[PDB]
Amino acid sequence: DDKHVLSIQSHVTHGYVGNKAATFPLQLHGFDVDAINTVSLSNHSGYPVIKGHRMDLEEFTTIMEGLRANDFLSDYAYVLTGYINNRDIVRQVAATVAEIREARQKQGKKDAVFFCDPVMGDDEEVVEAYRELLTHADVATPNYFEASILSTVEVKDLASAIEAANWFHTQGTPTVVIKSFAMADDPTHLRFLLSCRDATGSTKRYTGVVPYHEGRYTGTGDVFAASLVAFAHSDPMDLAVGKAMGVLQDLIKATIERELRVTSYPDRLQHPSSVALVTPLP
Amino acid sequence: DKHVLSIQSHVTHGYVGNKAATFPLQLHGFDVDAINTVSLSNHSGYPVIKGHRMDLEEFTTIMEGLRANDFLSDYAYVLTGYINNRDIVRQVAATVAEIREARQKQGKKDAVFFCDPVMGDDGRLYCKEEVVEAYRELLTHADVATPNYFEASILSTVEVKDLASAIEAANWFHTQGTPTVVIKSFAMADDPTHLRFLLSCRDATGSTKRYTGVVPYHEGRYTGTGDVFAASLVAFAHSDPMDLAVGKAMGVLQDLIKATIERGGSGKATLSSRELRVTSYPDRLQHPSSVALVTPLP
Ligand SMILES: Nc1ncnc2c1ncn2[C@@H]1O[C@H](COP(=O)(O)OP(=O)(O)O)[C@@H](O)[C@H]1O
Ligand SMILES: Nc1ncnc2c1ncn2[C@@H]1O[C@H](COP(=O)(O)OP(=O)(O)O)[C@@H](O)[C@H]1O
Ligand SMILES: [Ca+2]
Ligand SMILES: [Ca+2]
Ligand SMILES: [Ca+2]
Ligand SMILES: [Ca+2]
Ligand SMILES: [Ca+2]
Ligand SMILES: [Ca+2]
Ligand SMILES: [Cl-]
Repeated sequence: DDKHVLSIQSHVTHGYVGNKAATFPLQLHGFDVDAINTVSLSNHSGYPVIKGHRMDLEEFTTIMEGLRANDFLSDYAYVLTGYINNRDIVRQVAATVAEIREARQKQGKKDAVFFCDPVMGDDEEVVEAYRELLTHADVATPNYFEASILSTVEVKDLASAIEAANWFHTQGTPTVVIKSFAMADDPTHLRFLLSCRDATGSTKRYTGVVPYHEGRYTGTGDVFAASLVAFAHSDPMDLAVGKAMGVLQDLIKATIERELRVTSYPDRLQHPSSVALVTPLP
Repeated sequence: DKHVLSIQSHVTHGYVGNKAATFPLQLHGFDVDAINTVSLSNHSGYPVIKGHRMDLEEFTTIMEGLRANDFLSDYAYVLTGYINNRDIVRQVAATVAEIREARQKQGKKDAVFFCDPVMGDDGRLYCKEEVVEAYRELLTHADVATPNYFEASILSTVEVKDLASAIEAANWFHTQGTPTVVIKSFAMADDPTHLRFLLSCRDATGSTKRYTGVVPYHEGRYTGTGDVFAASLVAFAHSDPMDLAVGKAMGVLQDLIKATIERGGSGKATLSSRELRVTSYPDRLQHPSSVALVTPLP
């Protein structure tokens, strides 16, 4: 079964970021999540003290040698990358995706879908390493900050979100979600953009909004991208984005009743009540 | 108080250790704080096994982060599995004692420490022989232990081959200072279609309550079965008496192994095919289609 994801993200012992945010949602949707933990930390960088291990290039290549030797690389219908924060591993991830595409092609499986979440910040070696890696991505899910530093466009509205996304397409990513940005002219909403470049050279663009909740939520992007992989498996990307927005709105609203209790409403991870309208742009 | 500190292996491919334990505990509504003792490509059954192993310094470094952030009083359960590093196995007793003091300081009930002495299977030790003695020393401080028949045999020095020898091995654990022991499976000479298990509970009077039951035997070597079993045991023992928790965990394992077979993971299939289908039936991890009888012995 091609519900098999290689997830190259952070591990934390306490709290829900990276593979701790992504794994439970995807497993609940029936995906096998094969995680490579780029770091193994006590907690996310919110808490006063962070301790633990950071993968180097040699550790990443050693793990790859085990996967390659046991003939697993053809298993990965999906590659999902998040937190890496290491120029040499970001570069090596491109080789890993190319090796997975090759192995799947030779076994006549459907081409892998590489979802690249370019995790860098919010609110240069690594920025440039993501500009190269994104030349081989199928889907990118930048926050507004990552989209701004990668494209060099300040994402502050729909016009500037479109310019940023056009940069991604020219770089070679066909499908972009800028997950949220604030609007001076609409203070109670966050807007998202789904941009799809065809092949024809043409772009289909889709937009919509979610309520802007007061406060700062950790792991939101991480749950979002994992949810997007789950829904986009069987739903067109526009409806996949709507469902994924619906899941985050359920989780944020539940917290309101900073850490997302990702494991607390399994029902809502699979079938949210919030589903965001995702409407084609003319 | 549905928070677990789980000290186990991480594998990228397949279902053993923390990956196998975390999904069921999450479905049962537990927060699983996982310390990954190793980060490997796959379990040891495969021809090639690659990745990183913690040393004592890496383990104490994580513990410092959990301490500094005041997380230790959160842990109502500690569950240890694959460690296979004498120094880290030795350090578990101090970790548990530190969690116990932190809980008392916050007016919380005592933690329950579940020690799965993960050392090997099928007559084969995974790593160095010095790990055996380290587990004898840690088990004195365990509330609950869940050896396979191989682990029960090398720890106690008794070949666990039947009910009589399982009971002798279990008595060794009680003498060592482990009050509650599950020897998860062993052979019945007179019944090759079932596996027998033992639950032994030492009080206090110094009296022992013993229970036994059987599960259907499936022809084939499955791995990760003990890991799902101990995760299920923690989950059900939170709100059931230990004997019923054992029967529910045995029922979880029966559904999970039948699902593995149904999806092609027969005796003769590849190691990859025989990997447990942990994500196939989430409902059956919480609510197994059967519950094994756990019946008192004389
Ligand atoms: N304050 C907020 N109010 C409402 N939804 C939010 C808020 N912050 C995040 N989200 C939701 O979470 C998703 C991902 O969060 P975002 O901040 O875009 O990414 P990241 O967490 O990677 O910085 C958004 O698409 C949106 O659905
Ligand atoms: N081949 C099998 N047939 C039936 N049940 C099995 C089989 N292998 C494992 N089990 C189930 O899995 C549980 C734990 O597996 P066991 O082999 O005893 O532990 P471990 O995985 O630690 O070696 C058993 O108690 C039993 O319920
Ligand atoms: Ca954000
Ligand atoms: Ca993010
Ligand atoms: Ca076994
Ligand atoms: Ca004791
Ligand atoms: Ca075991
Ligand atoms: Ca009960
Ligand atoms: Cl706008």
